Amino acid sequence: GRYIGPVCRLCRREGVKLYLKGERCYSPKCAMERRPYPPGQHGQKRARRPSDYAVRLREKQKLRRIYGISERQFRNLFEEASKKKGVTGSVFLGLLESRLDNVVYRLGFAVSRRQARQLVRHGHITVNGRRVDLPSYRVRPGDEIAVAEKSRNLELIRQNLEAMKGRKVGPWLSLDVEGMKGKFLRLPDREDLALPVNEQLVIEFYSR
Amino acid sequence: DFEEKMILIRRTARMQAGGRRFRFGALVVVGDRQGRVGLGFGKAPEVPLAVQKAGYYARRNMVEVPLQNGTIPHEIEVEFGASKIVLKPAAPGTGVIAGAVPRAILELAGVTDILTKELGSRNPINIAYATMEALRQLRTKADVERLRKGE
Amino acid sequence: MLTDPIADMLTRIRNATRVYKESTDVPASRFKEEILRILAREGFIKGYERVDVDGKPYLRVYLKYGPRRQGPDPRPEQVIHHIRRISKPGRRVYVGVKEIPRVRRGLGIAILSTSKGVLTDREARKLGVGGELICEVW
Amino acid sequence: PKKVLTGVVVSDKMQKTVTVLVERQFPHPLYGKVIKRSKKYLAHDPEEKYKLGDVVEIIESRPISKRKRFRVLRLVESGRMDLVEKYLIRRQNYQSLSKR
Amino acid sequence: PTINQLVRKGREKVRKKSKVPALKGAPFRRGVCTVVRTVTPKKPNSALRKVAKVRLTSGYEVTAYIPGEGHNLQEHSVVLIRGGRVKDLPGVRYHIVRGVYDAAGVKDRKKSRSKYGTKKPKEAA
RNA sequence: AAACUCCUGAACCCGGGACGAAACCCCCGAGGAGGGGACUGACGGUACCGGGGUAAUAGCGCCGGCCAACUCCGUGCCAGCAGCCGCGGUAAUACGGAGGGCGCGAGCGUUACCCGGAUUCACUGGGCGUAAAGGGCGUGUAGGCGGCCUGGGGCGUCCCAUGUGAAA
RNA sequence: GCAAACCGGAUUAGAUACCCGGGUAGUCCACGCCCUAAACGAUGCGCGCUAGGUCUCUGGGUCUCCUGGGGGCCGAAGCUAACG
RNA sequence: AAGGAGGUAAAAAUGGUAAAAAA
Repeated sequence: GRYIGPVCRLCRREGVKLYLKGERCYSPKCAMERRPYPPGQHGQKRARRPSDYAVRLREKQKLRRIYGISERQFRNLFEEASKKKGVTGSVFLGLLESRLDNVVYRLGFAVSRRQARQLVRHGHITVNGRRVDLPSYRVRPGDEIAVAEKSRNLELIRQNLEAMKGRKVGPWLSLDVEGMKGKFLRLPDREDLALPVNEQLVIEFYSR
Repeated sequence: DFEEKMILIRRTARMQAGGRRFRFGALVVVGDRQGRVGLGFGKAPEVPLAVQKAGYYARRNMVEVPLQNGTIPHEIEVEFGASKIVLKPAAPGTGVIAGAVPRAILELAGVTDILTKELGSRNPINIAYATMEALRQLRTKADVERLRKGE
Repeated sequence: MLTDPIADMLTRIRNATRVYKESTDVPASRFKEEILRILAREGFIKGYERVDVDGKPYLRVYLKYGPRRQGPDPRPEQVIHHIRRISKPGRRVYVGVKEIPRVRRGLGIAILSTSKGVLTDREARKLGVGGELICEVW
Repeated sequence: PKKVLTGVVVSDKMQKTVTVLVERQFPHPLYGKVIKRSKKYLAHDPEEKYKLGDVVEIIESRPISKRKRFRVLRLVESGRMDLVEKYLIRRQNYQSLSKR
Repeated sequence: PTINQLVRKGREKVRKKSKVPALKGAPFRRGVCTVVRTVTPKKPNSALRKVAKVRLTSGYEVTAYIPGEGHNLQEHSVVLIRGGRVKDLPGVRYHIVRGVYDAAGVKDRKKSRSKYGTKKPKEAA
């Protein structure tokens, strides 16, 4: 269940931080800035030689950590990547982000991934019409994902609206500050929206 | 500017009335990310000697590869004694899917997507050599012309 | 005696490539004339001819030798990489529409004799048939 | 599609009944190479128009009798012997294998 | 094997001779038991290690160990014949369980609860 | 991380609330084709929709190499571990315990059982000088398998067209 | 003549053995029966193909040598994990 | 002879020392 707890303890575990807890985990510390490097007793002993496979494994962890999910469903949908054709890992990253929770995230609706899951699961976020629960709900090229009727009347909703402006959308996430909506479009990739994890490594490790 | 991946060291030794004097070898693969590669097996008393030296035997003994579209042209079977490296180029979405020796040598090369197996003796030394000749023996349409044009 | 002269041709040919020797002698037969015809025409050997040695019409096959490579000794790259007897006198390996080889994941060359003739790989493909898959070469 | 077989008539041994030595080719659904094997069916010859060796064509018939299926129709070639001959030799050599 | 020999002969299948005649897919078999003994692993060790001669519901004895360190079993327990040797006790296979119809682990096992008994180190205080 | 600060709202009440069913039947036209008329809910006041609203179960295995995860006590070939190599003979990163970390997450491990790895019955894919392995040599039955020209046959073989290979 | 077993002698801690002295089966010939082996090149046979140098058994050719069959050696390319 | 080598020669009165274990 999304680990739950010392979250940006992984902000340091992977090595380099991530937009995780939101405002703070991006403020003068994702718990980083102050002292970024893996926790634990051995916190800073003298970094050993990560076996090649383990660099790979740590990448897998890395990616699924930023994406905010257990690696079970993650496994299944990586298989779905193998099946649904395309240069596997690319259209994988795509059909990973196409998931509704972080669609809601980068659409600038939720400040952080966890917060996103809450909002979406409570049907605060509607999708092209009906208030879809399920944080795991892939959309399609054209669908307009909005919020709830009681959301224009909600608070940190307007926080998100006002404090976000001056920030451009993931070139397919066509929002609305005018009505609190958001169209879905084309499939993004490694470069449409980038992140600090080498995909090839991830896939090679995974399917072994 | 290449990249200096190692891939095992050897803690050799010989005996004598005088104890047992060890030694070290340094299997080392140096490849330029995308273009060429080179293998070097160090061989000195104390380890790092043999490691740096190995980097240099590798850097002297190079060889490049028809690294086109991220892969290799045709596919080959190479054998070294009882060690056989099995190589087939791969359409994208594959990876350097291979052992340790191979992914070492070929990521140092620049091989992005590669279907590869390895039959017979899996002895890392001979295996590494075998990979090096997999590179050494790669032909293309152009190469084909050289021979198959006619002189 | 010989249980299969065709193979013996392909093999003597090997020997020629491995010794570098202008041309080699071979038993003259019609089928192998078709074969070495394909060999010549499909970018490979240097030629075939209806020659003769002591009362026996034979064939002189000149082998193509590439540019003098260097390093330590030339060993000018060999036009004939390697050949194999696909459909051996044990395995009557029959090939057709979906049964066609590839060789060298792209190029390569295999030749299969059928009712519609001694077609090259892509040739057998281009006419859309099949038959015994005789020999492969790179 | 009444299946018909072309085979070497073996042994006139019975009246109105002949044995027929059929033999079929086959591949090898594992090893490629071709093979061959003999099968003895029941030729129905109500007037001994067939005899030693003469290849005839036999027919998938009404159940003529007890395993006695497979009538005849078109006789083919006579003066065969040689074939039936070799088969016979093999038979005697079957009686050349004893653990008693 | 030159193809034709292959056509006639062919080549022989695998066959497995079983490493556990607890048998009939028995990963828990009846362990009623008898005796206790001591043994001593090929060479460089020492201890006792039980007997579990079991009888299962099938038959025979065997040498089933225990999860080591402090027993409980006197002569019954219905130790569920488990499985897996070790370079000692010329057998060891078909292990005792620590749960079963006796044994029930070691009180104070703040770790291998999954096996060595213990419900849960419930501190309470 | 905590306590706290705010936000939400697992659970759970009040309300409303199903689709799952139009025929046979009745009449108009003949009981024919066509039109209207009428009975039919187990599931369950559940799914579901509206309002309201409480911070509310986290565990199992690993942490000597294989293999991502180390320091500290006790124990001192005793107690033990163990899939293989081995780990304990009074400084154990292996045993128990404890801090911390790896992994997994309403799951975690164990044994069992099959296929893989295993190209370790090798048809793609193997071997027999000395590693397992050439018959003590002959002989020759059957079988296997065959040089070079010509044409006929078209049996294997390739192709062409359909029947079929139900559904799943 | 020899030579297991067998005996005596020497030997040694002991000597049922190696060494000495004697000695029977056997080792020999006819017929039969056994049918094993390091029965070893530790390499099944038959065929075609791939540098030569060199010693020699042999058959042909007036012959410093060409040529077909052999038993040795060295080494092309190759092949083996290595010796080879 | 300078060598490697293929066949035929010479050459030892005696004995038991265990072993858990270190780099």
